[PDB]
Amino acid sequence: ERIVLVDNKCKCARITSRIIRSSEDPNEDIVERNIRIIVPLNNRENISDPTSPLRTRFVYHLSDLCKETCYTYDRNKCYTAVVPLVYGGETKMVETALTPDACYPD
Amino acid sequence: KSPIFGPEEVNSVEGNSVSITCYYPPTSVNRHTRKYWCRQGARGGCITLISSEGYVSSKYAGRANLTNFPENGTFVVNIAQLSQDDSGRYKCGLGINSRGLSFDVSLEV
Amino acid sequence: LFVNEESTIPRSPTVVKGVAGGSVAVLCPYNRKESKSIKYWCLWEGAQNGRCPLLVDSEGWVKAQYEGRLSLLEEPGNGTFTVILNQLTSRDAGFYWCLTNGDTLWRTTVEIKIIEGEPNLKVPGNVPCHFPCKFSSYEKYWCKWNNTGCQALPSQDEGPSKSRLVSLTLGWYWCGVKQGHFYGETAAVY
Amino acid sequence: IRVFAIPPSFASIFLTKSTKLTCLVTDLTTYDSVTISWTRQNGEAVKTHTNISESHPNATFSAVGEASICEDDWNSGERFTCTVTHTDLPSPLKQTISRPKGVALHRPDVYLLPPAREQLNLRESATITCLVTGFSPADVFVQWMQRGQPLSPEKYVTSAPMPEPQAPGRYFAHSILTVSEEEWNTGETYTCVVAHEALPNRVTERTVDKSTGKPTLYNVSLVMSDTAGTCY
Amino acid sequence: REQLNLRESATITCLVTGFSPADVFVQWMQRGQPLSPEKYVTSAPMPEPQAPGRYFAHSILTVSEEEWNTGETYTCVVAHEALPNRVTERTVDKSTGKPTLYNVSLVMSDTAGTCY
Amino acid sequence: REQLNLRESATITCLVTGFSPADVFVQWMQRGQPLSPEKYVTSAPMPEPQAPGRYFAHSILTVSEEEWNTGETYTCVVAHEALPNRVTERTVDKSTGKPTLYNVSLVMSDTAGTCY
Amino acid sequence: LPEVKVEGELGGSVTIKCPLPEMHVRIYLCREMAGSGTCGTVVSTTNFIKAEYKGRVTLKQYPRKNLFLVEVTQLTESDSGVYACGAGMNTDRGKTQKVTL
Amino acid sequence: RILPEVKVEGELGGSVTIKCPLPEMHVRIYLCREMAGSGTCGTVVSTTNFIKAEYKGRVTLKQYPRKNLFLVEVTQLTESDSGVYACGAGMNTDRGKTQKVTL
Ligand SMILES: *[C@@H]1O[C@H](CO)[C@@H](O[C@@H]2O[C@H](CO)[C@@H](O)[C@H](O)[C@H]2NC(C)=O)[C@H](O)[C@H]1NC(C)=O
Ligand SMILES: *[C@@H]1O[C@H](CO)[C@@H](O)[C@H](O)[C@H]1NC(C)=O
Ligand SMILES: *[C@@H]1O[C@H](CO)[C@@H](O)[C@H](O)[C@H]1NC(C)=O
Repeated sequence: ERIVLVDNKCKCARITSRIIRSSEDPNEDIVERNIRIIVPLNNRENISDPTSPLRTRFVYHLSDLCKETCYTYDRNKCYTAVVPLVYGGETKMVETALTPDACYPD
Repeated sequence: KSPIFGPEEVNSVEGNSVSITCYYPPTSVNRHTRKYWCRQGARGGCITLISSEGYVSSKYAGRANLTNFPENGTFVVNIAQLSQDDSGRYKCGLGINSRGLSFDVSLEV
Repeated sequence: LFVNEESTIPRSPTVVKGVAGGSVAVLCPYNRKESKSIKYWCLWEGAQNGRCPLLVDSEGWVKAQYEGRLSLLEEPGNGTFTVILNQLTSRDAGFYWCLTNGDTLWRTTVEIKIIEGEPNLKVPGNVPCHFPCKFSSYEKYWCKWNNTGCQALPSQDEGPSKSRLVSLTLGWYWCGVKQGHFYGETAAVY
Repeated sequence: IRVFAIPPSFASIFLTKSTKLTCLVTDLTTYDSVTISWTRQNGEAVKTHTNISESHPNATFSAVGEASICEDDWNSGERFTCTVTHTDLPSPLKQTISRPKGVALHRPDVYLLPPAREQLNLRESATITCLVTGFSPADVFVQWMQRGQPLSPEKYVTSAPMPEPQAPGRYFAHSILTVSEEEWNTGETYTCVVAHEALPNRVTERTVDKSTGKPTLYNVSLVMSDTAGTCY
Repeated sequence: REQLNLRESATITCLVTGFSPADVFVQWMQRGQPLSPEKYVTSAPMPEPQAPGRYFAHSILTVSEEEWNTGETYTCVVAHEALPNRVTERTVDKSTGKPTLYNVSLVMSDTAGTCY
Repeated sequence: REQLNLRESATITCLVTGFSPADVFVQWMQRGQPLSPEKYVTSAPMPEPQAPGRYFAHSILTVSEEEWNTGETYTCVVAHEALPNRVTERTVDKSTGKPTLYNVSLVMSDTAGTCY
Repeated sequence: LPEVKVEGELGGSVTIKCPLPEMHVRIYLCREMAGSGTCGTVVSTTNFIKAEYKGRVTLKQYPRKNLFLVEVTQLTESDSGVYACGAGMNTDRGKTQKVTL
Repeated sequence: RILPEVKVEGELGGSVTIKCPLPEMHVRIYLCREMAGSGTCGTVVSTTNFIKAEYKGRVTLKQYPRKNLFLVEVTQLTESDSGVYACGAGMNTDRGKTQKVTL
């Protein structure tokens, strides 16, 4: 019966609404709001930059989500970075896969 | 909810192998993430009994197999040497155990 | 049956209701991977029997009442197409299926709710044609109707003129608006 | 006999998808087949009024220059004249269709207000109110549609647009739709639609249902995990 | 809330329904004293479409949008020859809704997990 | 709170104060329907201690505790010459005071699997 | 988010420049509300002007390079807030052209 | 938030007179006195017959409807560390304050 207002995978913010029918009458049904937020707690400030400092302050403004820095990797999105891999003399910039499950070429 | 689908309820006699096929939406992520067959323990979350990434438990050692068919969009877990102990609530799914994306299979021997 | 709520099938306009004597446009999605073999296009007999009647096919065979007044025109090539049906008869109200004999057989269904009203383009030739200035932002065009392939032929090719018109100064013919990639409504002249 | 100039508003033309120009001429004399026509300045004098009330009992015997014409004229929509050719009227006259600057053109703001809790407690009926502010130049058809099905005009009642005291040019309007309390309790969407000239697509469907009003309960959950970070 | 977010103005609406003689007369009193008729606009009575002799009327009083967030009151007084003692007062405040209770619940566990 | 705990009854009090002319009239209405004069008892106007020329008078409506729980309205309407419309109405129900209670929970190393 | 630092005397007037995305749905100037901490509109794309700032400000639209200009005729030394311009229905978080005086 | 500061320095012999703006909408007025770190200004005098204990006897109020002002006079004015002596109208006291006054 939940009406999923929003599901933001950039911030793990899911808002659903439900009219719970406690009593068996009208005007006693509680309209709810089920905000669910998952805090990374180990993700960096710059999700696509591994070496950025750890993120400690998490701001969530429920208007910017109802309608940009992300907090959590989206599992369907391929996140990659560039790393120098020097082997021999030949330093080469290579495309490292931050999320390896989602970054397989089709 | 989870788009994973499987047998809501398997059943069999002891000493007979069972095959449980779970369907997942075919995408690159779903095709390349970890496929896990866990047992919902009475108090405590899943203990992963077998995984697509070569893991098999204390038990399911030589009794079980877990094959991934990305083209079909499925994965099939085969459990041989079934016993009365191997009855309860299991989950088959993708990714992390404590994470949702799964389906509940009630196995009774 | 278990219906996945995370589907790769894109949205299809469930109803494309149109003006009697006018035309419609039905964009039917198909699997991009596998290209078409036969773009069958059907009707419904009932909610139980419902044997669909392939109005048109990739070969170009058309039914009795839609002989002429119906076409299928592949493009938008990128994994969909556009079957058209001008000359707004009422009886045509119902459900139409975008069959293909590829692999994943989605038989996408579209509801055609016909409503009588003002026709957006002008009448029957011999060669009148007319589409409203608001609808005219595109490029009102003419095609010489062939069940095999629609081919555009000269007519009054100017600005709004009474608005469109048809001239073949020296059969079944079409005088319709085109978006380019996609296509707008039709016009039936003789 | 009388002459008046009025341009068809956007509310009428949207309903028709065309324009029915009219030069109000009533109280005519007992002359059959009145040859009075709305005459455009461009030369496109309209046809004689088709199916005029030839013998209706009213002593006025109205014969208006109204006729059915194309929409392109109001797609242009410049100033239009009116010349009346009537035997009993010898005075030449031209009237230019006041809608020129038409005050201004502001975008109406639509707000849908759900029923008050008190009338729901009364247990008989509920009234959802659709209120449009701004309203630069009058012009608005308001329709009430539920589940994509336009509801009966009897249920919803609109209002004659009155001005704003915050700006004389501005115009607001209201439309109340009444239903049984049970229908609103069930959860049906009943969302009202506004049609204005200012409208970008020339329509709005602002929104409301029981379970989208102010919430009474909030269980925010904030799960914190050191190995979350990849949002399923 | 929609219009409130605009942060420009606030519109309050007395809506009066069921009065049969249809000579009803709304009036707004805010801060115990009547407000000048410039602010509030009252529509003429119109027939009740859903019934017979009952009519209806609005009265929308517009106000500074932050006044509404100020925490005012704006009473409205339908006075009409049919109410028991001829006047009926209603009041609306920013907190006029029945109290909302929160339920924040912070799971600082690293086991107990979520549900897709 | 004591009367509610006893659960036998409850006494809502309308305290009219500061009105200079002695005569005043208080009557108690429910759901727009005036209540029977037996239920409410109104005190005679008595001079206020700190106000020399201004008086005060209570009015007590006795209602069952269950009626108070079934969150009702009980307005108390007062009529005086000095009032603008010669009457003012004040309403208080069971939910008039409550101020939103945050029920903050704090799951820490706990299980049940329960999804979150 | 830049904040122009303007000064003027009691009679000194200040002009404010803000971007115009050509959306024209709503472009506005917002004084900082220090009494509550949010943002309150003073001028927008529909005539609403604050009572305290009654007829002392005006807006100008330029398509040459998309100017929205706020011109203040008078100035009563009242400490001008953070005149943060923005766009859209949402005033509070539509902020962009930050200006302080 | 208009802030006149009358700052009458007569101390014991001073008789401070402050004219605060007045709506003239027959609403009651009051002269707030910001109570020691409460934030809730307590009313010294008002249209209501209330006068504070400390400011009793010496505080008086006079009307200027045509001039749109209300003049509050502390005659004795004996020193009492004067904080913002806000004057404001309305049934609500702290919210309805308009003009601050420092003495
Ligand atoms: C860290 O954050 C910035 C945004 O705050 C972004 O950096 C750019 O994004 C591209 C994406 O591939 C990077 O590859 C570019 O190197 C970045 N531009 C620059 C400065 O090169 C991205 O989020 C992260 N980029 C970093 C810091 O490497
Ligand atoms: C808060 O109140 C709810 C409602 O009864 C209660 O069930 C819940 O357990 C309480 N919240 C907690 C868990 O603190
Ligand atoms: C929020 O409260 C509702 C009460 O109906 C409950 O069903 C739901 O489980 C709660 N949320 C969570 C995450 O438990």
